Amino acid sequence: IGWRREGIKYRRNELFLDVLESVNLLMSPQGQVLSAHVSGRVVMKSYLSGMPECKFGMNDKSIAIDDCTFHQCVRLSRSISFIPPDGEFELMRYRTTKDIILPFRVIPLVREVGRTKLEVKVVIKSNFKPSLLAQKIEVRIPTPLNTSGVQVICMKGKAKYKASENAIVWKIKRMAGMKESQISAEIELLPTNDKKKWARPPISMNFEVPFAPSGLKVRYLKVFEPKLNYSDHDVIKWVRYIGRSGIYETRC
Amino acid sequence: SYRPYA
Repeated sequence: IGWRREGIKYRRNELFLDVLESVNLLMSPQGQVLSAHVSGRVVMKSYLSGMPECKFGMNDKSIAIDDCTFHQCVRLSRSISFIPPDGEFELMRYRTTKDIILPFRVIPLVREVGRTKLEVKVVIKSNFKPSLLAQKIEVRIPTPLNTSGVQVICMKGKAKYKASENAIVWKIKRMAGMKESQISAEIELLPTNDKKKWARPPISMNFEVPFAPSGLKVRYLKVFEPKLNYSDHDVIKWVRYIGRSGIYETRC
Repeated sequence: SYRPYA
């Protein structure tokens, strides 16, 4: 075993699991999902006495994994089984497409006003238990190149027009499950080349949520060391989930 | 932010 030495000792035997997932979406203006997927990895941080035999179990047949590689130390077939390296390492990588929780729904509305103004209202809805908070929320709304100026009103958060980047950027520190928020913007237009139709790019979002969008959920982590005089019940165990946007585009 | 699992 060339990834872990033999005489390791700790007064306090503790591990930490991180389930880290990126969730990706492309949605039509109607509300059809054109494309969606999750990339995820499990990271372990282990301060454990000896050379222990850990067994890792999740709800894996309960949601549906499309494929996944593992670390050297994993012995194949099922629940997963290994003697971990000490400290921090990558236990597995994985992908999932069926049955994804999409944390946010984006509902755009756009109206033209002669050749002089655009009217835009965007509504975000959060879709998860109310006991949980999303944080670090950005909503990016693109503006035409003939844009002369922009007014916004928003009851929650803060929004500036960023002329360099040709976009309105709306930021929110935190927001809870099953809620609704809206922004309005009036976009003042310069006159333009007449047969230039605007190709309306997507509205895109960023966020972080404390659950796995894939549905995945940790069911046991069991530690057994036969030589030494601590059992499973002696180990102090912790889990966290961090689900973050990848590409999350909603077409207007 | 780390939930007891023990």
